Amino acid sequence: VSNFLKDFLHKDRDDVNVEIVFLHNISPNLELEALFKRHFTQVEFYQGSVLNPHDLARVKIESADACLILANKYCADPDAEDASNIMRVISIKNYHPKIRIITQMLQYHNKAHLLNIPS
Amino acid sequence: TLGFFIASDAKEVKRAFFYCKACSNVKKYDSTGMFHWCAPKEIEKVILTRSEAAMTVLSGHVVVCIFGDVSSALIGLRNLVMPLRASNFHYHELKHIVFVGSIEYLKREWETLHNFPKVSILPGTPLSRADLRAVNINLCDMCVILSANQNNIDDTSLQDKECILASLNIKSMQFDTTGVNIPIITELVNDTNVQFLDQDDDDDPDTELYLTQPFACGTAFAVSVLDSLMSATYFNDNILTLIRTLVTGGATPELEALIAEENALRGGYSTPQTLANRDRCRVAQLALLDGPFADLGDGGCYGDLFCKALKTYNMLCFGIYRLRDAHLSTPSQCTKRYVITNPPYEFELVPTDLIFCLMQFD
Amino acid sequence: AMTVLSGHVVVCIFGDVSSALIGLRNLVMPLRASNFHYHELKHIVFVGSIEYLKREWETLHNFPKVSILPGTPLSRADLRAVNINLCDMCVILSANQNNIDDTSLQDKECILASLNIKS
Ligand SMILES: [Ca+2]
Ligand SMILES: [Ca+2]
Ligand SMILES: [Mg+2]
Repeated sequence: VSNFLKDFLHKDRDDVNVEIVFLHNISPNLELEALFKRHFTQVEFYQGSVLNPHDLARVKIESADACLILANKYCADPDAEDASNIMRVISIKNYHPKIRIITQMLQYHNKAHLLNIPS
Repeated sequence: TLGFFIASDAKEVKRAFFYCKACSNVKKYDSTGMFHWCAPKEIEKVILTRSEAAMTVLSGHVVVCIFGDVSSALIGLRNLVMPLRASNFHYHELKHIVFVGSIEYLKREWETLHNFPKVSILPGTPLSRADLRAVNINLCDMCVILSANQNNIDDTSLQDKECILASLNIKSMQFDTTGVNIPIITELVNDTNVQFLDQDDDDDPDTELYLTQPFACGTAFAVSVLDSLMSATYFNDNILTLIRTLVTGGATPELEALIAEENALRGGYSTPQTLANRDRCRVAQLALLDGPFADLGDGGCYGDLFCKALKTYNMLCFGIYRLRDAHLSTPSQCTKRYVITNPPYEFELVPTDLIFCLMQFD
Repeated sequence: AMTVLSGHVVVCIFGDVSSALIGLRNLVMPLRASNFHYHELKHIVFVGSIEYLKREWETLHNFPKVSILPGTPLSRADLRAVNINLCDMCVILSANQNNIDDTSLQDKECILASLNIKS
């Protein structure tokens, strides 16, 4: 989140005004809460699961401009997290198909599975 | 005699006995005459490569996609193949079966399937779109997606990952039509994954499995719906035997004795009582647009069809495979059909409609 | 099925590649003592997995009347083939008597095989 908020809210862009909503099932520790207090007007957090469509309804995913899926690039099993992030794309496209999803894949064949999704 | 009925209640079927109005040497079948049977083949005789499967035209066939491995538990595919080889079908009326999956898992299982006529094997992957184009997946009568890895994965998030990905992969292919109309049945483990199988339905995690759309249209089937069979078997012990005749193609306990002894379906020589075994009925569907009762679909009554088909052809009728948008105002292109079981006598009959029925073997 | 065996000994074995060696020479050697005549010996047939018997056969391979049927003790067909009704003793052992950690079904195979012959 720190590296994301550095590259996203950088002053070298124009006067951006999008808000950043986060969605994670694990509750944040005290350092993440201090980071969200450092960005009190630009960043909101909401604890939930992206697979559960009630939590997608909570973050207003139907009116969001885009949805971003960060990956754990140092995971122990790359096919496992590629499977999990593919499941996240399936869930968001199951709720709202007309959204723009940006994601990260760790192999190329798991990227090839994403084009088979009907949305 | 005992009458097996279908009604909404138990005091309704109390009126089933409260009525007076007063007061030639070849082995074409098994040793019992219940299934078809052929010579025990070698596994190379049924393995096709992708070019060989591309050459053989397969229409009206069944494609069984399998996500197997060396380490996964055995599914027991004989219980899938055996109801599709029952002797109340003619040999031309059988459906070809092609298994698309890893050849290692099929090697572990083929010694039970190797006495059936029209079985093929393509050693590939269900997610590979090339192999599904080779087996002509647009022309199949059913595509069945199973997984043997339904018990050894400990993630509880992506147990049904492969089956959902394969379902959406077939749902997004295109031919020279789109692959959203291919009839797919996928088996699930966690019933909460049933929301990912369809796009246009309104998903909800608190709806039960029986009320969801892709279950009601008969495209999903989890084993959790068979939990009611324990109480069903206790209250009437003949129900489970009625099911196993209806479902496994008439598995009488003579074959249970045979598999207790030899654990192998053995062929037999044709006797006239063996041919008397073939008089089981067959469940089938009926198109309401060209047949002998095609005129009745002008908003008629379903019970008129019931009495007419039972008088003429001696064929029962469970219910209606009604289109999902056949009751809507605007004409859509959704070819998804849901299931109505035992409609009343005065039920209206849309012309574009399918009828669940039990057909005799003449 | 062709070889008629009467008054013989059928040794059913629930073995594997990984299970520990039973030491079947100590079972065969008292049945090959020289105070029996060669016609008074009892034929011995091992019904089990051929892998486990492959691990053990280099100690048994100098005895006269030993046979091996590579099958399963629970399979009723193999027990009918070795004429289990005519044997003088049927011995049910298991090499998996030390590596199972369930403490509920250690003797599952032996009890099932005993009831299978009993029915
Ligand atoms: Ca009811
Ligand atoms: Ca859905
Ligand atoms: Mg705000």
